[PDB]
Amino acid sequence: MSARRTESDIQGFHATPEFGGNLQKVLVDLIELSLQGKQAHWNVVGSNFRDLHLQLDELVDFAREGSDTIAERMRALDAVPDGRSDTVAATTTLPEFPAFERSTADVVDLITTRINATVDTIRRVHDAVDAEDPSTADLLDGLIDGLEKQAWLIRSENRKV
Amino acid sequence: MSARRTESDIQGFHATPEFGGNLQKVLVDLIELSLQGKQAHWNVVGSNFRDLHLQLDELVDFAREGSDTIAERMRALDAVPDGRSDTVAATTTLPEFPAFERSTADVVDLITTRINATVDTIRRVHDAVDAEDPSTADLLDGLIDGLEKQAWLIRSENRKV
Amino acid sequence: SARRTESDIQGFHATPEFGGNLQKVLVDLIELSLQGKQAHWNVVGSNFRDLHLQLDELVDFAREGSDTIAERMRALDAVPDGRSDTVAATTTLPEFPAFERSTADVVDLITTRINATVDTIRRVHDAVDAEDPSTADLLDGLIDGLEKQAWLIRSENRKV
Amino acid sequence: MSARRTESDIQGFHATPEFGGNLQKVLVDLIELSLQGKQAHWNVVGSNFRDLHLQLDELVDFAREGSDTIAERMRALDAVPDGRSDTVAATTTLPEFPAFERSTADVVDLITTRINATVDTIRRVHDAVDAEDPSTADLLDGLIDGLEKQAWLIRSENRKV
Amino acid sequence: MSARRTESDIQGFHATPEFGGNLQKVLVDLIELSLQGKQAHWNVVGSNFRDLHLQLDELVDFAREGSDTIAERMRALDAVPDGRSDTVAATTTLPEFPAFERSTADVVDLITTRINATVDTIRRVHDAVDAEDPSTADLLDGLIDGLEKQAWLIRSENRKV
Amino acid sequence: SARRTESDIQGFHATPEFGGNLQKVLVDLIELSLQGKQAHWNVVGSNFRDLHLQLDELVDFAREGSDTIAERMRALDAVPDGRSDTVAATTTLPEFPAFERSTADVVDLITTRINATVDTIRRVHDAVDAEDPSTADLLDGLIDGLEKQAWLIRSENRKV
Amino acid sequence: SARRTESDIQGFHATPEFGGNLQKVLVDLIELSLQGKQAHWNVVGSNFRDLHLQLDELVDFAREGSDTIAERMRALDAVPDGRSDTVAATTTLPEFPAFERSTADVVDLITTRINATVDTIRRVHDAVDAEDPSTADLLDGLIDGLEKQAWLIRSENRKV
Amino acid sequence: SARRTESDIQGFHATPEFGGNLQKVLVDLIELSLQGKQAHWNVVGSNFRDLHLQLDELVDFAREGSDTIAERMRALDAVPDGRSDTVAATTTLPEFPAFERSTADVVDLITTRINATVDTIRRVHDAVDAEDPSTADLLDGLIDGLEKQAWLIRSENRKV
Amino acid sequence: MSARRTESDIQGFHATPEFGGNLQKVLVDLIELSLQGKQAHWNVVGSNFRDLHLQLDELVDFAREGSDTIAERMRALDAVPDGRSDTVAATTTLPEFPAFERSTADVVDLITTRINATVDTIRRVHDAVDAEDPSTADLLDGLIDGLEKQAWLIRSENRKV
Amino acid sequence: MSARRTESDIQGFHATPEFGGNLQKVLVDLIELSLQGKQAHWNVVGSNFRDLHLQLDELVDFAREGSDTIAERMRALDAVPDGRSDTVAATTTLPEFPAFERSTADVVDLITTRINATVDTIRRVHDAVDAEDPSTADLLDGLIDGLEKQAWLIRSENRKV
Amino acid sequence: SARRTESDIQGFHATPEFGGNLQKVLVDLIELSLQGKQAHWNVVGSNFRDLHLQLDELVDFAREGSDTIAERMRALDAVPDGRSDTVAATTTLPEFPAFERSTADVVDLITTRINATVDTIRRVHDAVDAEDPSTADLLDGLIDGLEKQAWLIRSENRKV
Amino acid sequence: SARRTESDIQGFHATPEFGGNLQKVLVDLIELSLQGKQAHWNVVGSNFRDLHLQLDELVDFAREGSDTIAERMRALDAVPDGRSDTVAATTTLPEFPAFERSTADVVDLITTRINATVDTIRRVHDAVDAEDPSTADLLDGLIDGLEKQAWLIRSENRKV
Ligand SMILES: [Cl-]
Ligand SMILES: [Cl-]
Ligand SMILES: [Cl-]
Ligand SMILES: [Cl-]
Ligand SMILES: [Fe+2]
Ligand SMILES: [Fe+2]
Ligand SMILES: [Fe+2]
Ligand SMILES: [Fe+2]
Ligand SMILES: [Fe+2]
Ligand SMILES: [Fe+2]
Ligand SMILES: [Fe+2]
Ligand SMILES: [Fe+2]
Ligand SMILES: [Fe+2]
Ligand SMILES: [Fe+2]
Ligand SMILES: [Fe+2]
Ligand SMILES: [Fe+2]
Ligand SMILES: [Mg+2]
Ligand SMILES: [Mg+2]
Ligand SMILES: [Mg+2]
Ligand SMILES: [Mg+2]
Ligand SMILES: [Mg+2]
Ligand SMILES: [Mg+2]
Ligand SMILES: [Mg+2]
Ligand SMILES: [Mg+2]
Ligand SMILES: [Mg+2]
Ligand SMILES: [Mg+2]
Ligand SMILES: [Mg+2]
Ligand SMILES: [Mg+2]
Repeated sequence: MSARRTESDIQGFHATPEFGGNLQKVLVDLIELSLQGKQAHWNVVGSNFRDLHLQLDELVDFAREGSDTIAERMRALDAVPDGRSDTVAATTTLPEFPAFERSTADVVDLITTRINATVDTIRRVHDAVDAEDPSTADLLDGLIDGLEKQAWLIRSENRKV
Repeated sequence: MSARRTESDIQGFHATPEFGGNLQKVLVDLIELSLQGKQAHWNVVGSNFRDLHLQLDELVDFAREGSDTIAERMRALDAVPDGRSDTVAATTTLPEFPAFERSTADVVDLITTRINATVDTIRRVHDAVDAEDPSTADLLDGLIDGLEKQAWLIRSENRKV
Repeated sequence: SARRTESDIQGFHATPEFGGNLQKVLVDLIELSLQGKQAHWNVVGSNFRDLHLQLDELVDFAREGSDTIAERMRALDAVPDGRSDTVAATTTLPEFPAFERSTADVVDLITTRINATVDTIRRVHDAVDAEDPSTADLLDGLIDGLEKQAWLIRSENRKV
Repeated sequence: MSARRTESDIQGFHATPEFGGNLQKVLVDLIELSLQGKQAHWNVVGSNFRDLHLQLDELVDFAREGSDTIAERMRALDAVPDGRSDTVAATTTLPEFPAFERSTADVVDLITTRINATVDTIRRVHDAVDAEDPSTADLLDGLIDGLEKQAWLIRSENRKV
Repeated sequence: MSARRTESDIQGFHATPEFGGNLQKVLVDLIELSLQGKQAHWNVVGSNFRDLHLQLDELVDFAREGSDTIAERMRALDAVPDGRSDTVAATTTLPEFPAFERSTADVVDLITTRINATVDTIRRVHDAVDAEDPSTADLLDGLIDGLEKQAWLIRSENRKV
Repeated sequence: SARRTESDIQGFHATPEFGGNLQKVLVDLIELSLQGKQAHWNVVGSNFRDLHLQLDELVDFAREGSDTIAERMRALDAVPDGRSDTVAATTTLPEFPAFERSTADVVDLITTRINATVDTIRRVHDAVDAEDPSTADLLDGLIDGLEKQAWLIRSENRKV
Repeated sequence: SARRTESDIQGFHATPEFGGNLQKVLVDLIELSLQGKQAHWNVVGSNFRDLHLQLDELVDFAREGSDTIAERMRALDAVPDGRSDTVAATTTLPEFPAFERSTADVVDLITTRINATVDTIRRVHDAVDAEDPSTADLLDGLIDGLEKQAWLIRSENRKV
Repeated sequence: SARRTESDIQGFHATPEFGGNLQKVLVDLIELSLQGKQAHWNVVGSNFRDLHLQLDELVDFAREGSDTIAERMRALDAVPDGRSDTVAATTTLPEFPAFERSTADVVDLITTRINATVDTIRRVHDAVDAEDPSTADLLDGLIDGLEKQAWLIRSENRKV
Repeated sequence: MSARRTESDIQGFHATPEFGGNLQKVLVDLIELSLQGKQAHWNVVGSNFRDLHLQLDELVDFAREGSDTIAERMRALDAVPDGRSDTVAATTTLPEFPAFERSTADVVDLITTRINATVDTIRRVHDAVDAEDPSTADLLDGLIDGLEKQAWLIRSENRKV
Repeated sequence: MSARRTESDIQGFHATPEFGGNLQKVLVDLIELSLQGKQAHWNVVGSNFRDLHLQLDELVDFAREGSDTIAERMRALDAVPDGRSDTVAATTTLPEFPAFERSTADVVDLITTRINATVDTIRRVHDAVDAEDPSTADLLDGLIDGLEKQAWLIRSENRKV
Repeated sequence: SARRTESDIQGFHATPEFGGNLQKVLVDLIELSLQGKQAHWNVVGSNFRDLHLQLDELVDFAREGSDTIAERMRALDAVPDGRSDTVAATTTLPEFPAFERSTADVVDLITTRINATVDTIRRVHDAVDAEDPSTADLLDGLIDGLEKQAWLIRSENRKV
Repeated sequence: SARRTESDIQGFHATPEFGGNLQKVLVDLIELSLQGKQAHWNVVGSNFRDLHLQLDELVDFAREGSDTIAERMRALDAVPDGRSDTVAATTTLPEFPAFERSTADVVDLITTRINATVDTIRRVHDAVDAEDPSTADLLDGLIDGLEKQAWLIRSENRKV
């Protein structure tokens, strides 16, 4: 049948190249945050090492799930993610993480900055993504929420009051 | 009480008949997708049968949770879902699923089309739902995301590259 | 060596009549599932929560049941039809009403529909048993499970 | 780096005092709903006591997770929650819950009203929150959905049909 | 079209008084077995105490699950179980368990005999139950299997070469 | 250097009076378990499901209770008797009636049964405490759990 | 037969004084929970994460505690009052400050407030024990749990 | 009063014919398990992973099956033989070939193996049922599970 | 309203030196028991090896949980535990566990005696502990119950008829 | 930059025929052990039946996990396992398990001897395997540890004083 | 007493060469993880789902591996570098292509890249072993795990 | 045909030198466990909670370690001694001090204790490896886990 469509080939929602590009921006920063998070996780030393060591893993977990979500959202919308090391290094907006052992206080500031850069990328892209596909913008909202929570849980260590 | 409201009867948000109708459209297609998913799950044969057999169940799981979510969202907003077989058959927009055993390749195309029809119903209704109640549109966004992911995981089997 | 010679050993195949009997069971289990969910959402009134929850348990059982029967058909070279049009046209269950319904009414309605489903299974049981006792064993589980659901639901309306 | 930002101090999104105030409104009503939920949970008596006793705990669970989510969302955005008893009592919009044992029927009406007041606070604040930060409005949508579901699961007990 | 039945009061399967009485016989022996299993579990002493102590609890779990199953099957089929202590003591076919402590060797023989007696009751009513209701006989088959396995696990302690 | 030089250090032995006191608790816990299941099966009427479920929770608690008490007796070298004949002959709980009973009747009956069981524990509490505080602590656990079950069950019939 | 005659056996009822004592414990446990959550969100500075997490554990315990006490009141026919107005007006705990607070300050503040809560429980303990040792046993668990939380929190600020 | 007065109540003993019938089932289940693992390791080609995984599920089912049958024999005082020499000498299943095999070949080979195993169970079913319905019920479970595995495996090669 | 106290430094319950010394006595015997339980667990041989091997690990788990509980209760009450090996060896009241392999029968008697001794220490300090702090005495009650149950589970292997 | 290799077909480690034959020897004894362990598990009777019955299943689980590990290691290294019944019977070094029921004491000695033989095969090929592939030898080390632990847990039943 | 005198006992320290060797292993494990995820998202064609899933399992293993090696470096006073620039500049793995790729191609590509990763581990193995066998034991686990992944992936493309 | 014809195949026996070497490892693992709990209870000051928690993880690892070593000794028919007197008399670990200790002091003390324990394992490693590689593999596991704990603990005091 009464209301049954009779088409044999019904196509899905396809992302525009601009939309694909916007998600690619989010993906590389998520991946760069994950790699920097692990680097910090390994090389942090000094007062309250353990809390930071542990919290940094939780951040990485969240960042990894985020990258997988974004990349697979691209696939669903017929876009093609690039999460390769050369691409991430050449295109990330995140300030470089320093080499060697870094103190807990330094790591807190460094990582907070890098989380904030990552969230800023999502925020800058948010409205263009929403205008085309609110469902994908809803995924961005989850990323913003979780990442900004991580920033709070990490930065609070250095707060002097 | 200081700031306490003094009303004994405070009423909740009620859905308009248009809104109720829009959710009913989503519900029957979700249910029809679930029934067609099981039909495909049982009758698929041929190369890569198992992967498809398994993925089709995952689709059904998602579609069933979606229908329950939508129907109960209607109840919360004082609307009345109808998920009975006669209603679903008479009102679904999904193209009919064929009888008998179907090859893996045929099932992939058939189900992808039917997922896409279901998502299209949600997409067509999305803006009217959002305008009245953003919370319900947020539920739709979850459905769009999950269903379009299922389409990608299923259709990729037939992609020639 | 007692090893067999054949390179192609075939499995048990069901008769058309056998397939037809399981199809009868299948459509009534599916119908019961859909009616179960309908009642689950639309029940209101005294002791709403208990019935709301129990009906979800009835649906779970019915859905497991339909999958089991349809896949039994597949194992025996029969082809199940669980599509909405077929279910609607061939189910023996009394139609479940639309709209909100009282707990008391939902109890009576659902009990009747569970019983109709059990009746289908019971009336194909012997013919199924005669051909394949292992399938009849599957039917026995459904009879037990559904009749238990009937008891758990109908007891709400029992007086003294 | 090639695209790497060179800033050492990148700041996060900060909530305006208006935004902070709006979340504080949601927080105190969530907390007051939790406290009233427990009061009802303990003191409800009469026909269908158990179902209500159990459902009221589920409501409290949801309300508690909601308050923690909102308060921590404030922290992330550099706002400062106040969930202390004096503040909650002096600023909640929820009508007072009565003392002593109350019948199941009375508790159903009382709690439904109080859930509805809580949701109304979220709904009244929703658009201002969305305009500043869609991610936080997405959190509100989850609260609206869950709370309105609780209202349906509780109020249906008293529905005469 | 429509194969739909038109009756509004379709009745369930009702057991005959004889059938009910046969399941009642099974029920009381299963309960008696549970009580005796617990008695032995507490009061066994001697070589290999722990194994028998533990195995006896597994017997009791099986027997308890069994009695609940049979009792509820009675209820489903409109029969009325009597599992009260006075009835169990007055009607069980199981020989009494002796008082005070018993050796491991004696407990093995005693409990094995009581399992045998319990299975014997189930086997005695099996054909009559099967004739009326194959589904209930199937439940009996499970009890027979499970109980005879317990008998083997317990009795094998005393079997020599 | 602080090590004791006995080879056979004996443990705490319960007196036979203590054993009999725990024996009183044990039979009433077992009787409650048996009556709880009878109610669980045979309850019918308004709010069946809630009572059906709550009665199983009570039985779970009472079954754990009787195991704890019997094993506490064994730990202190007393010997429990939880056999059917003994339970029926020595329990202080009023007999549970035969046949199906309404939810309202089952609420009143079971509450009385729980209260009789708690009373037995309260009656022996101080004599048990005087000999062995640790055992009285176990009794305190039972008192708390049983009285909670009494409250959760009786509330169905309370009118305000 | 040792079976009792009564059809209506009543349970233990608490005195008004007893109910009042548990109410005192209830409001301080609730206050501690709310203050615990406040501190949990608003703590900042050195070793933030450890205290953030520990304070959530303190809240969990306090919430379990309040539910346990309030439901104990219900079991014994007493009526709990856990509403925000009542809690604010009748709690003995020093007010917890608004706004962000250093880890060191939060440690001192929360320790003091845990101790005030333990003090309430300790000062009603004997009067509760004299009437109902099973309730006093519940109080013992709270004393142990909260005093353990006090140790785990305060140790952050301990010097040498 | 209804209590039996024997001290040595004997249980149900299986006849030696029954034992041998279950012995036939046992060796084919064990052979299937061994051949299932060989296929699991040595399968290669298009859709390797699915078959690799499904073959392990089949082996799981067959391993549980042989334990169930051997222990059922023991329960009825029969004595199982699942030793390698016995299995190889008395199994009715066609030998599995050596070396790596394509997924298509493995599908055909394993399906034939499953079908031969089910045939053994179907051959002895009625003689087993005549002596002990409960054991035949176990056979029904095996028939259902094995034929399902046959369907899940063979479907990879079906062309429509 | 206000019943609020106004002190900013409310002190916790401090144990007397005598009380601390009494819990220290319990602690060392619990640790000694754990060490001896492990020794027996490794070194027992003979009839019914496995049961005792397994039961001894359950004893050790209980004793370890016990020592941690007592030690931490000391800390909570401002006392300082000493669970170091030298102290445990120099101050435990438990008779030494013999070296090398011991028969199952001997291990049963040996360990039972050592549990009895451990419980005896707890019973000796019980009243003095109860007089100062009923809450700590309650923890002792749990140790008494648990340890005496272990004693029964172990010793019953050697009890005859 | 760049240390990247430029080959498009990089080969994996291939085992020599001798290496493959050595793992095949381990495989058949592990399978034979599993089959014999199950035989004993079913057919053991007498004092301490239950413990041995249970311990034998733990042996079988270990041996089964072992054979799968060795077989798959063969596959990874391009060798081809033969775990067929005829091959296992014709090539195993394990002495045959006797038929029918055996006493607990006999099963202990019999199974201990068969574990010893299985470990002996693994120890005989260990150095030759280590010389070619240390990673496979490491897998052998795990089998040696696990099997010799099982031997101790089983054999200790028969060890006296 | 056999107790040592020192108040400061130092742990095993790795040589610069040792640290360098583990760094080589680290960057290739990280590269493999990133390439694994790339393939996981971008694979299309026949048997997509199996490879999609297996590649996620390869990534899980590689990520556990890199964490293990980097933390082993930290334990031995070496300093890991897992940053994207360093990984890209110093990895020995052939570059994985951008864009969609067929299952067959992804199988070949990933197998080659797994093998390149295993080769790095194998070529530092002896030098690592000579200095610290416990670290070489960790390398053995990676060799086993990755070579198992290579088998599970490459078997899709194997003919006859 | 390949079957061995001995009836008493003996297993691998450890030499007494090997046994004593594992005995050295065992006492230091037990001492570490005991000292770990002392630190766990008595640590106070800045970052108490982290150290309190990490010290329990170390004890968990060391307790599992000593069980593994003692049971490995038993497997090879050696006989362990983990009694208090033996441990105190033969351990090589420096005595842990009495009384409360600051987190900083506890970090230094425990790290030294871990390092002394690892040193014992490293000292006996090659003699153990020469007789039985499988046991040396167990030692490798201990070395890895203990040194990781050393790194996770010491890092609290590291200044850069
Ligand atoms: Cl933590
Ligand atoms: Cl899969
Ligand atoms: Cl419920
Ligand atoms: Cl066991
Ligand atoms: Fe993924
Ligand atoms: Fe639902
Ligand atoms: Fe299925
Ligand atoms: Fe939180
Ligand atoms: Fe039940
Ligand atoms: Fe027990
Ligand atoms: Fe509660
Ligand atoms: Fe088994
Ligand atoms: Fe602890
Ligand atoms: Fe496998
Ligand atoms: Fe890590
Ligand atoms: Fe152990
Ligand atoms: Mg910390
Ligand atoms: Mg959302
Ligand atoms: Mg949104
Ligand atoms: Mg596949
Ligand atoms: Mg049957
Ligand atoms: Mg059956
Ligand atoms: Mg209810
Ligand atoms: Mg035993
Ligand atoms: Mg007490
Ligand atoms: Mg207590
Ligand atoms: Mg090694
Ligand atoms: Mg290793």
